[PDB]
Formats: sequence, C-alpha cells, structure tokens
Amino acid sequence: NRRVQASLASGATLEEAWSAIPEKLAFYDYIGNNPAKGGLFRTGPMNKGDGIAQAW
Amino acid sequence: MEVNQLGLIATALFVLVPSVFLIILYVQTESQ
Amino acid sequence: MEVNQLGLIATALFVLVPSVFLIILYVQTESQ
Amino acid sequence: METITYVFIFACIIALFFFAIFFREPPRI
Amino acid sequence: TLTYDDIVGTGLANKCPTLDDTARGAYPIDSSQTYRIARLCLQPTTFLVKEEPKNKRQEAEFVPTKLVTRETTSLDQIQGELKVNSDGSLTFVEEDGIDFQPVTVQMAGGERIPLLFTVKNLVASTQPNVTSITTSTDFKGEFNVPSYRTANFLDPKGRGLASGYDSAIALPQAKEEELARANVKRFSLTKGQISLNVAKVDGRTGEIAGTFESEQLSDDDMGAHEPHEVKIQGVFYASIEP
Amino acid sequence: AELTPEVLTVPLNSEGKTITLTEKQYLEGKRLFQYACASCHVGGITKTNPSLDLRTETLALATPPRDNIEGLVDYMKNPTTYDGEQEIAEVHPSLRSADIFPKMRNLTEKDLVAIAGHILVEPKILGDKWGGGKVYY
Amino acid sequence: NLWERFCNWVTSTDNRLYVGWFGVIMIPTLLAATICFVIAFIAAPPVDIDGIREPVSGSLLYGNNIITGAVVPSSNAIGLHFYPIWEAASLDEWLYNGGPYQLIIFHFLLGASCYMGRQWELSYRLGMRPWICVAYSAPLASAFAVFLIYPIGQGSFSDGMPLGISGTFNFMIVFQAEHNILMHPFHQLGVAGVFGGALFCAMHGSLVTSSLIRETTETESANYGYKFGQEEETYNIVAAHGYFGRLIFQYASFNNSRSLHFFLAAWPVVGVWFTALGISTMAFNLNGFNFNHSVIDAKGNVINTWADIINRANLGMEVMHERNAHNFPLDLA
Amino acid sequence: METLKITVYIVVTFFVLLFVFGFLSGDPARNPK
Amino acid sequence: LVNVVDEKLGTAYGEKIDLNNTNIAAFIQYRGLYPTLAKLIVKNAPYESVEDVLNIPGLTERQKQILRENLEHFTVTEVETALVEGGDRYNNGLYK
Ligand code: CLA
Ligand code: CLA
Ligand code: CLA
Ligand code: CLA
Ligand SMILES: CC(C)=CCC/C(C)=C/CC/C(C)=C/CC/C(C)=C/CC/C(C)=C/CC/C(C)=C/CC/C(C)=C/CC/C(C)=C/CC/C(C)=C/CC1=CC(=O)C(C)=C(C)C1=O
Ligand SMILES: CCCCCCCCCCCCCCCC(=O)OC[C@H](CO[C@@H]1O[C@H](CS(=O)(=O)O)[C@@H](O)[C@H](O)[C@H]1O)OC(=O)CCCCCCCCCCCCCCC
Ligand SMILES: CCCCCCCCCCCCCCCC(=O)OC[C@H](COP(=O)(O)OC[C@@H](O)CO)OC(=O)CCCCCCCCCCCCCCC
Ligand code: HEC
Ligand SMILES: CC1=C(/C=C/C(C)=C/C=C/C(C)=C/C=C/C=C(C)/C=C/C=C(C)/C=C/C2=C(C)CCCC2(C)C)C(C)(C)CCC1
Ligand code: OEX
Ligand SMILES: [Cl-]
Ligand SMILES: [Cl-]
Repeated sequence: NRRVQASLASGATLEEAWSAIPEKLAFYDYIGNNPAKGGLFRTGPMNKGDGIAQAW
Repeated sequence: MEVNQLGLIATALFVLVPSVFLIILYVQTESQ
Repeated sequence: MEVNQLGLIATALFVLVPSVFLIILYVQTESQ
Repeated sequence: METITYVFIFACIIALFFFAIFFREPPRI
Repeated sequence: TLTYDDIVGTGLANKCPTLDDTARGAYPIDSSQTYRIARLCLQPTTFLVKEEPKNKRQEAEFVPTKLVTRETTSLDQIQGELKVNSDGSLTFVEEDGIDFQPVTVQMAGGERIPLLFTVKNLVASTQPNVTSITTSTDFKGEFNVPSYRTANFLDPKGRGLASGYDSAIALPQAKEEELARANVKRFSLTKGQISLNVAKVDGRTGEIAGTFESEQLSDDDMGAHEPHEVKIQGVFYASIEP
Repeated sequence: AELTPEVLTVPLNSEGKTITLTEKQYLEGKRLFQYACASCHVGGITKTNPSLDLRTETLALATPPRDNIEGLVDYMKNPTTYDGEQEIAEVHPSLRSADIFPKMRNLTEKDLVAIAGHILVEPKILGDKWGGGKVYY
Repeated sequence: NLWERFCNWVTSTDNRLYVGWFGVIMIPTLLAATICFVIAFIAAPPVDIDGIREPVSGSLLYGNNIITGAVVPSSNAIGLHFYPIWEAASLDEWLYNGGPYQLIIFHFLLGASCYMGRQWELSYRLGMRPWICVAYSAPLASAFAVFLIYPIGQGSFSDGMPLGISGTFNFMIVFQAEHNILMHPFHQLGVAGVFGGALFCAMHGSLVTSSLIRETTETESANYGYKFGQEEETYNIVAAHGYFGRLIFQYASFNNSRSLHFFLAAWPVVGVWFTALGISTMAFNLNGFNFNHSVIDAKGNVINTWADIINRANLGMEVMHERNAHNFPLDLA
Repeated sequence: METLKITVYIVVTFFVLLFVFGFLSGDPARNPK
Repeated sequence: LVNVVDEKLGTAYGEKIDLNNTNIAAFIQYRGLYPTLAKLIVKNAPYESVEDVLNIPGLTERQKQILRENLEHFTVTEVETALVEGGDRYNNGLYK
C-alpha cells in the first residue's frame, strides 16, 4: 500500500499503481504461504494444497 | 475414499520392521 | 511413468518377508 | 519411486557382497 | 594453399572462409550486367532459444544454449541469382546448395531443442540505389523452414505421415481422441527472417564477408508439440560473379 | 508341373513370331545370366536402379520394345534408356563396351539368345516373384 | 630396498584379495568402468546411437526399468573414432553422443583382460597349474567379440552390444536378420557347448551327490559329512561309475576323475570358443548358411523349406530395424 | 578438458610404469619353490 | 488434424499421375516418359493445368505428341508440401 500510494502521489492511475507491484511481493501477502496454516498429517509441498501459483 | 496411496506401505512397514526386530531377539533368546 | 500402485508394496514384501525368515533362522543358530 | 526401489535393491546386493567376502564364515581345516 | 589432409579432423571444414582486415573496399555493381553468388557460406557461432514465459506476459528473453551436435552446423556452397532491380537495390534469390543443417542445442534444465538451421528459398534485398557493395551494405529477407523430419519419418511406435501406422497399436482399445495429436502427423512449413550485414569487401575478387542473424522456429515433432523461437548468430562469406 | 515346350515358347520379334527354346538352352541362359547379369539383376530386379526391373510387362513398354528375343539381344549389343533417348553402353555391360565390361567378351550370338530367353521364360515360371523383390522371397 | 617392499605387498599371498601386477591395472580400470556404469544406467540422458538425431533413452530416471534400462552405444556419426571426454566441447555433448559407452567397455575390456592374467599370477604364487585363465578366455573372447571385434568389422561402436538387458535382445535380433547366426555352425557349437555344459554340470552334480558316503543322519544335512581339507574323498567314484556305466554302457562312462573333470572343462570352453569366433567371423560378414530357394521342382517353382520360413522372419527384422537410418536399398553398414 | 586429458594421461602412465617395472622386478623368482 | 497424404489419395492424385506431386518413378508405367520427359516434367512443375506440360521449352515435336498420347493418364492437384519436400519427387525412399 505504501508503494501504491507513492505511485498515486507521483501522478499514476489506479491501474498503473497496482501494476507496478511485483508479483513476488503480492505472493508474500497471501495466507497460503503462512507457515501456521498447515496440518500435521497434511503431507508434501504447499503446491499439493492450494496448487502451483501461475499468475497474479 | 481418496486416501494417501503411500499410507498402505507406511502402515505395513510401521508394523513389520519393529515387530521383526522383536521376533529376531526372542527366537535367539530361547535357543540359548 | 504411470506404473502400478501396488508395485511398491508387492516388491517390498517380496524382499522383506522371506529375507526376515532367513535372518530369524540365522540369529537363533549363532545363539545356539 | 520406481527408480528408488531399483537402486535400493541394487545397493543391498552390493552391501551383501561386502559382508559375504570380508565377514564370511571362515573355512577351517 | 591447404589441402584436405591438412584440414581433416581439425574442424576447419566447418569454418567459413575469411577476409583479412585490409578488405574494406567496395565491389561496383553495373546495372548493364547480370550478377550471381557463386558461393554463400553461413557459420553459426551462437544459438539463442526464447524461453517460453511463465504467465507473466512480459517480454520473453533469448537464453544461451549449448551445442551438442558438434561441428555440423555450417551452410556452404549456396549459389543463387543476384538481381539488380529497378530501384538500384540488389536482391539475392537462393537456388541450391547445402542450405540446411539439423542442429540440436541444450537449454538450462537439460531440455534439448532440435532445429533445422536453414535458408531455403531465401530472398534477401538491400536498400535502394546500391552502386557498390560497401562495408555498410545490409541484406534482409525471408526464407522457408520445412519440417525437421520429412514425411517418411517414423516415431518410436511406428507412426508417421507418408508411412507408418495411424494409431497407437500398443493400446488396441484405447480412446484415440486423446492421442490424436500424436497419432496424426503434420508437415510444418514456417517462414524465417535473416539479416546479412557486410563488414568486409574485396573489390578485386568480388568477395564479401560479415555477420548474420536469423530468426526461425525449432522442431515441432511433426505437430506433436509447439516449437520454440530460435535466434542464430554468426559470420558469413560470399563471392560475387558477373 | 514340368518345363513344357509351351512354357519355353517365347516371342521372337514384335510382330507375333515365336520360338520354342530347349531345356538345355534354358539351363544355358540361366547359367550365363548368373555369370554376367546376376550381380545387378538377382530375381529380375536391378540393385543399382530398383525403378527398372526385368518383368515382361515392363520390357514391353520400353522403347524400343524389349519383350522379345530380338529386342533383348539388341539391348545386349546396344543398350539404351527406357525411352531409348540415349545410349548407355558406357555404364551398362554390352558387346559394344566389352572392353570395359570384360565378361561380355566371350559371349557369342548364341549366348545372347539363351540369356534373352531365360529373361522371358523365368517370369512365366515364378510369376510376380520375378522382379518383385524381397516381398516375394 | 624400498621399492622391494611395494613389490612384496603387491605380489603378497597373505592379502584377503590378491592384488598382483595385473591387478595394478585391473583395479583402477574396473572401478572406473563400474562407477561410470552405475551412474549412466541411472541418470544418463538419451543417446543418439544411430547418429540420426534420434536419441534413445536408457537410464532409469528417463523412464526405464531394470529390464528396459541400458547404457546406450556411442553414435554412428562417431564410428570407430576414439571419443573420450576431452574430445567433446562439453559433458552435455559427450552424453548426447554416447560417451559413457566407450569409457566403460574400454576400461572393462582392459580390466577383464588383466583379470585373466591375474588368475595365472596367483596360481603361480601358490604353486598351482596355470590353465584356469585359459578357461576364462572363453567368456572373455565372447565379450571381446560383441564389444570390440564386431564394431571393428562393421565400422561403428553403435553396432556394439548395448549395456542393458533389452539392448542385448536388440543386438541378437538384428544380428540374426543380417548374419543368420542360427544357421551358422559356430553358434550351433556354442549351443551344444552351453546345453552340454549345463547337462554335464547337472550330470556330474547328480552322480557325485548320489555316491556320497553316509557320514550323517536323517536329522542333519548331508553336507556336514564333509569337512574342509579332509584327506578322504567324500564320494565313491567306483559306485558312481557302476551306475552310469549301466545307465548306458560301461565304456561310455569315466573311471578317471582327472579325465572326467578335464572333459567338464574342455566341452563348454571349446564350445564357447567357437561361438566367440562365430561373432568374430560374422563381424567380417561371413554369414550363416543360406538355403533360400535351394529346393526347386521340375518346372522351376520354388519349393520352400524351413530355411525359407526362417528367411521370412529375418525379412521382418531387417525391414524394421532402425526404420529411419537407411536411405539406400542395400544394408551394408 | 585439456586439464582432464593431462590428468588422465599422467594417471595412466603412472600405473603402466608400475606394471612394467613390477614384472621386471624378478617376477619368476616370486613362487613358492 | 488430418493426414494430408491420405486425404490426397481421395483426389485425382490417387487415380492418375499428378504432375505436381507424384514421384518420378511412376512415369515408367507408360511408354517413352522415363527418364527424359519425366525429368523435364518434374523440373518445370508445378502446372495450373495438365496441358501446360506441352509448353515446356526445348520440347521436340516427337516429345510433344508423346505427352499428348498420355494426357489422359495425367492430372493436376494443389502442390502438397509433404510430397515435394526433401527431394521426395526424385527419391521417396521406396525401392523394391
Ligand atoms: C528434521 C527432519 C525433517 C524435516 C523437518 C523435513 C521436512 C520436509 N520433508 Mg523431509 N525427510 C526427512 C526429514 C525431514 N524432512 C528424512 C530424515 C527423510 C528420509 C526418510 C525425508 C524424506 C522426505 C521425503 C521423501 C519427502 C520429504 C518431504 C518433506 C516436506 C514435507 C514433510 C511432511 O509432509 O512430513 C509429514 C510428517 C508427518 C506425517 C509427521 C510424522 C509423525 C510421526 C509418524 C510420529 C511417530 C510417533 C511414534 C511412532 C509414537 C511413539 C510412542 C511412544 C510410546 C514411544 C518438508 C519440506 C516431502 C517433499 O515435499 O519433498 C519434495 C517428500 O516427498 N522428506
Ligand atoms: C590402470 C589405469 C588406467 C588405465 C590403463 C586406463 C585406460 C584408459 N582410460 Mg582411464 N582412468 C583411470 C585409470 C586408467 N585408465 C583412472 C584411475 C581414472 C580416474 C581419474 C581414469 C579416468 C579416465 C577418463 C576420464 C577417461 C579415461 C579413458 C581411458 C582410455 C584412454 C587413456 C589414454 O588416452 O591413455 C593415454 C596413455 C598413454 C599414451 C600411455 C603412455 C605411456 C606408455 C608407457 C606408453 C606405451 C604404451 C603401450 C601400450 C605399452 C604398454 C606396456 C605393455 C602393455 C607392453 C583407456 C581405456 C578415456 C576413455 O575412456 O575414452 C573413451 C576417458 O575419457 N580414463
Ligand atoms: C526334442 C529334443 C531335442 C533334441 C533331440 C535336440 C537335438 C539337437 N538340438 Mg535342439 N532344441 C530342442 C530340443 C531338442 N534338440 C528344444 C526344445 C530347443 C528350444 C526351442 C532346442 C534348441 C536348439 C538350438 C538353439 C540348437 C539345437 C541344436 C541341437 C543339436 C545339438 C544339441 C546338443 O548338443 O545338446 C547338448 C547335448 C549333448 C551334447 C548330449 C549329447 C547329444 C547328442 C545329440 C546325442 C546323440 C546320441 C546318438 C545319436 C546315440 C548313438 C547310439 C549308439 C550308436 C552309440 C541336436 C541336433 C543345435 C544345432 O542346430 O546343432 C546343429 C542348436 O544350435 N537345439
Ligand atoms: C535356445 C536358444 C539359444 C541358445 C541356447 C543360445 C546360446 C548362445 N547364443 Mg544365441 N541366439 C539364439 C538362440 C540361442 N542362443 C537366437 C534365437 C538368436 C537370434 C535372435 C541368437 C542370437 C545370438 C547372438 C547375436 C549371440 C548369441 C550368443 C549365444 C551364446 C550366449 C552365451 C555367451 O556368449 O557366453 C559367453 C559369456 C559371456 C559373454 C560373459 C562374459 C563375462 C565377462 C568376462 C565378465 C562380466 C562381469 C560382469 C559385468 C559383472 C559380474 C559381477 C559379479 C562378479 C558380482 C550361446 C552360445 C552370443 C555369442 O555367441 O557370443 C560370443 C552372441 O553374440 N546368440
Ligand atoms: C515291445 C518290446 C519289443 C519289448 C522288448 C524290450 C526288450 C527285451 C529289448 C531288448 C532289445 C534291445 C536292447 C532293444 C534296444 C533297441 C535300441 C537300439 C535302443 C536304443 C535307443 C537309443 C538310441 C537310446 C539313446 C542312446 C543314448 C542315451 C546314448 C547316449 C550317448 C551319450 C550322450 C554319451 C555321453 C556320456 C558321457 C560323455 C558322459 C561323460 C560326461 C559326464 C559329465 C559324466 C559325469 C560322470 C560320469 C561318470 O562316469 C562318473 C563316475 C562321475 C562321478 C560323473 O560325474
Ligand atoms: C580322417 C581324420 C583323422 C583325424 C584328423 C584329426 C581330427 C582331430 C583329432 C583330435 C585328437 C584329440 C586327442 C585328444 C586327447 C585328449 O584330449 O586326452 C585328454 C583325456 C585323456 O584321457 C585319458 O587318457 C589316459 C591315457 S593318457 O595318459 O592320456 O595317454 C587314460 O589313463 C584315461 O583313462 C583317459 O580317460 O581325454 C579324455 O579325458 C576323454 C574325453 C576328452 C574328449 C576330447 C576333449 C574335448 C574335445 C572337444 C569337446 C568340445 C567340442 C564340442 C563343442 C560343442
Ligand atoms: C521345500 C521345497 C520348496 C521348493 C520350492 C521351489 C520349487 C521350484 C520348482 C522345482 C525345483 C526343482 C529343482 C529342485 C532341485 C532339488 O533336487 O532339490 C533337492 C533339495 C533336497 O536335497 P537334499 O536334502 O539331498 O540336500 C542335501 C543338503 O546337504 C543340500 O545339499 O530340496 C531343496 O533344496 C528344497 C529347497 C529348494 C528352494 C528353492 C528356492 C526357493 C525360493 C522361494 C522364494 C520364495 C519367495 C517368497 C516371497 C514372498
Ligand atoms: C550392373 C552394372 C548391371 C549389370 C551387371 C547388368 N545390368 Fe542390366 N541394367 C542395369 C541398370 C542400372 C539398368 C537400368 C538403367 C537404365 O536406364 O536402363 C539396367 C537395365 C537393363 C535392361 C532394361 C530393362 C527395362 O525395363 O527396359 C535390360 C534388358 C538389361 N538391363 C539387361 C541386362 C543383361 C542381359 C545383363 C547381363 C548380360 C545385365 N543387364 C547386366 C545394371 C546392370
Ligand atoms: C534417506 C532418503 C532416501 C533414501 C533412502 C535409502 C534407499 C537409503 C538406502 C541406503 C543404502 C541401501 C545404502 C547401502 C549401502 C551399501 C554399501 C555402503 C555397501 C558397500 C560395499 C562395499 C564398499 C564393498 C566393496 C568391495 C570391496 C571393498 C572390494 C571387493 C569388491 C566389493 C564390492 C565387495 C529417499 C530416496 C527415500 C528420499 C531421500 C532421503
Ligand atoms: O546401425 Mn545398427 O544394424 Ca549394422 O546393418 Mn546397417 O547398420 Mn544399422 O542396419 Mn542393419
Ligand atoms: Cl532396431
Ligand atoms: Cl543408407
């Protein structure tokens, strides 16, 4: 939100500001990557759960 | 039911490996 | 490779069971 | 998993060679 | 003068002829005459394959690869008609010669990319008014890229186009609607782009040399899968004859 | 099944005239064919040019017609292409080029008739096997 | 007298495994070939054996099992050219062209040849007779035939026997279609050598076991009737000969144990020697008997035999083997 | 690769020299009698 | 996804000698076409019609009438890339 507000302050449209956000940064802001959301016998990689992330 | 396919061998080896260990030790104790 | 899901367990038992049988017999012989 | 099984058996055989040679039952006259 | 027994096994057989640094002259083109290329030679030094992007939809880059088919990549003895068209511009029309070489390169990850490095039916033109072929003369045109395998080629299961089975015989009662792309073979024919940049000219012999850059598609395995975008760079040598 | 005279009866020229070969004559034409032809013409095919065979149907459509004794003997003297547009004795064994094809030197006129006959008789015995290839082996 | 200490340990008879001077070469080479084989059999990428840009997968990680797995022969483009690692621009190229194959078999053939010599060496150190190595020459020649001699005569190591189970079968089938090895009197002597070997092995084994002198009871193994290094023979050859001499006739049986055992060595070794030479001679295209269209009736019709049926089977392998590698009607290479 | 070639060449030479000098070191004498 | 080669067998190509696709070896099935005229036909291919084969430069009056006697055995379909590439018209990989 700090990076978006900075973009809006520089005179960019709402579509431009959010487009400047790295997909890697948005991916960190997703509870599926939270290590406190798994299960003891939910085995394997995280991609076995929510799936393999393709795009934002 | 769509269970874990590795669940079968994991359960079987969970039983066999330590059970065999005890059977080995026992039989060789009686033969003494 | 889309192989049989029972291939792993069938191979594991085919090794383990008769080999365990032999190991058991051996250890109770050396103890005699 | 097939590969792991094949290699595991091969590994056991090689191990068996080592024990059947250096830790064999010593032949006595 | 070198002979075959001096070159055999050295790798120089895959090397295009070169011109010394003192060859920066110009070969005059007289519109009254008819010209030809008696020998065109293309030696690749770098193969670039465009990575198939994730889902980012931003520009896909060409990554460096490694050649595994050794020194079997050079085109040579390519001859054709060099026409002087109305606006003074020159245009080369490829006719015959060793105008193709199968090449397999390996990408990071281990993926192998077979491709038919070729310039078949190349028609490359220059800018208008070329009184002489100088060291700033550029040749740009297009060529045809035929299928990597021809029509008689049989896959490991004996399927093909002009020959072979037309189904998966190992699976007699399998639904063929899924294996349709692997059962039905297709012969590809795509277009290629290439730019020949002259850097050296010997006006007394009619010999030119420089670097080229071509863009084409790789092998599609007779329609089995999607081809890759391949870029080939290297040097070239050509001799002009009236 | 035997080697009857009607089997050994082969066309002489291109206007209906025929000739009945003897059994020994056929055995001679067989021996001479193995001597100076078999290398390229085993079973009626052509190893150095599989597009042309020694089948009677093929010989008939040649120019000039080669489905007779008169035609084959002439070919063994002055061989030409299938259309007869050019002479090829420089690359095909013949009396005309027996200097570069030494096996054609000791071949008499009688020897050529026997060979020509064997070429015509054989497909009447083997059928489509003659000039068929490995398919009919 | 320091180099002498090294020589003594090398030629030492008190080592658990004898080293020897042949072993000085044998041990590194065999280890080299073995290590490379294990790695290649598991993790090697596909190999373009026929040199037509058609890579053949042979390793486990690339979709093979134990039965279909193989180390694939070097490319046909290479031929008989020596192709070490340092002759390739990269390991990727080296693997693509069948590099591991040459590395293994060359280290192996060297190691195996030294193995034979190593057998003579220990026998000399122990005061034995030295011809056990001569018996080992029979399988060693067989390995030399399919790994070295046949590629030489054919002009490529791509026509060498692949290091795999299915690849071996591929070698046998293609061989029959081109050499008719079955109708070759040397393979037939080889078959007679291995069938007879197995027969005589079962035969000798049964007759000695049958004539075992009772030293044990019914509640224990008969093997415990023999002690390692005992002076007395464990069986009765007189009784054994009495039996086999009546099974056929006495003059068809051996009363001499030395003469009998020599026959046991001679028969399969000589037999394998011939089938070894069979591959070696068929390597230069001196092929098996050809009786195709040999029987002819009075008219001239071909009367087929069992040989012509064999031919039809050979035609099937021929026209299908390496379906993309031939551009001309005659299969010479 | 040049480094590898030199390394193997030296390794091979070393062992071959052991084989030659080894058997030249009175091998017939090395026997029980 | 259709096999163009099989699909082309359902056209005139499967009945007559296609002057734009058929391998040169098929000209042997008729009199005086192989190999002279056969080479000329394939070389000057393709043709929009069968009769265009009569306008090949260098033909003699004898050659023209031979072609005329075999027009009924000829046909012309669209050039198939799968039949003309790799020099298949001169060698389709089929012998005996
Ligand atoms: C410190 C140890 C450790 C850790 C933290 C991890 C972590 C990981 N491993 Mg690894 N792994 C380890 C050791 C470890 N591994 C070892 C030693 C091996 C060799 C056998 C492996 C073999 C291995 C494989 C083959 C795989 C992983 C995978 C994984 C991932 C998923 C794990 C999972 O789902 O577990 C599940 C955990 C459990 C179900 C919990 C088990 C609890 C036990 C059964 C309790 C036993 C209780 C006892 C019997 C009772 C006693 C009673 C008392 C009275 C005595 C993760 C990244 C997976 C992956 O993503 O690969 C890409 C995968 O496929 N690991
Ligand atoms: C016992 C040791 C030994 C031997 C005999 C060999 C032999 C071989 N190795 Mg191996 N290798 C060895 C150890 C050995 N290797 C070890 C320990 C390693 C691990 C580092 C390797 C790693 C290795 C690699 C990576 C490669 C080889 C390869 C080779 C081949 C070519 C070698 C070469 O060019 O030598 C050149 C040596 C000489 C010219 C010797 C010069 C000095 C002598 C005295 C000259 C006279 C020789 C003459 C034959 C007489 C000998 C005496 C007597 C028999 C009469 C060959 C099959 C290559 C291969 O397989 O290519 C396909 C290959 O790529 N080796
Ligand atoms: C029905 C049984 C039978 C018999 C009698 C034979 C017999 C023969 N086979 Mg055949 N074979 C058989 C089954 C049989 N085969 C089967 C089921 C298979 C698998 C499908 C094969 C596969 C096979 C192969 C692949 C080959 C043969 C060959 C042979 C020959 C040598 C075999 C040999 O040395 O064996 C080993 C056994 C011995 C050495 C013991 C002695 C054997 C001889 C023949 C006994 C002779 C007795 C004598 C006539 C008695 C004299 C009495 C008095 C005057 C003193 C021989 C003609 C080989 C061949 O073609 O050779 C020309 C060959 O290459 N066989
Ligand atoms: C009944 C049928 C039959 C029989 C009995 C045989 C019998 C034989 N065939 Mg024939 N064959 C048959 C049918 C048959 N064939 C058919 C139908 C075909 C046509 C498809 C063929 C095609 C054919 C071919 C093409 C070849 C044979 C060969 C052979 C021989 C194989 C054994 C050999 O070479 O040992 C010899 C022993 C060895 C090769 C082993 C060497 C071992 C080395 C020294 C050491 C290895 C160590 C190892 C790597 C590690 C050990 C580890 C351990 C210490 C822990 C033998 C004479 C082969 C032959 O004659 O080779 C000379 C051969 O090349 N056959
Ligand atoms: C209805 C009616 C008429 C009824 C009447 C019946 C009647 C009264 C009949 C009587 C008349 C009559 C005799 C009829 C028979 C007619 C006839 C000709 C029958 C023959 C049939 C026939 C051909 C049979 C086959 C013959 C045969 C088996 C030949 C075998 C030849 C052969 C393979 C020999 C090899 C033997 C050999 C080399 C052995 C050594 C190798 C070896 C490993 C030996 C192992 C070994 C050997 C030892 O030696 C000892 C010591 C020990 C330790 C040992 O390891
Ligand atoms: C018109 C052609 C004319 C011929 C032309 C040449 C043809 C070839 C001739 C070859 C002659 C060879 C003579 C060999 C003598 C010998 O080996 O003695 C060695 C022993 C001595 O016997 C033992 O001999 C002893 C006496 S003595 O000391 O040896 O003199 C005696 O005490 C004992 O009882 C006895 O068993 O012989 C035997 O033990 C008998 C069985 C040996 C069989 C021959 C050896 C194996 C042959 C090949 C087998 C595989 C072939 C088939 C493979 C599929
Ligand atoms: C108890 C017998 C069991 C035999 C089972 C196998 C039969 C095979 C077909 C017939 C073979 C004919 C040849 C016999 C040859 C013959 O004559 O045998 C005879 C022999 C008895 O001989 P003697 O008692 O005279 O032996 C004297 C001793 O001093 C040994 O020398 O019988 C056996 O050895 C039994 C053991 C066989 C074991 C075979 C291997 C079994 C492997 C089983 C693996 C199971 C895996 C399970 C996984 C879940
Ligand atoms: C290898 C050098 C050959 C030998 C030996 C013989 N012939 Fe041949 N022949 C050969 C070729 C390559 C061809 C076809 C080329 C061409 O354009 O003709 C032929 C053709 C014939 C023909 C014509 C068949 C036809 O369809 O018209 C005939 C009649 C013929 N050859 C006969 C013949 C005889 C009798 C031979 C033994 C003396 C003989 N040929 C040997 C190649 C070779
Ligand atoms: C953990 C893990 C895993 C695996 C497991 C396994 C499977 C293991 C195994 C292991 C093993 C199974 C091991 C083995 C080993 C063996 C050995 C180690 C042996 C050795 C031997 C030797 C060394 C010997 C040698 C010799 C000599 C010395 C000389 C003579 C010859 C001989 C050879 C004898 C998995 C994959 C799941 C996953 C990941 C993790
Ligand atoms: O590569 Mn393996 O096999 Ca001796 O033959 Mn020719 O090449 Mn290929 O065909 Mn048949
Ligand atoms: Cl094959
Ligand atoms: Cl070829």
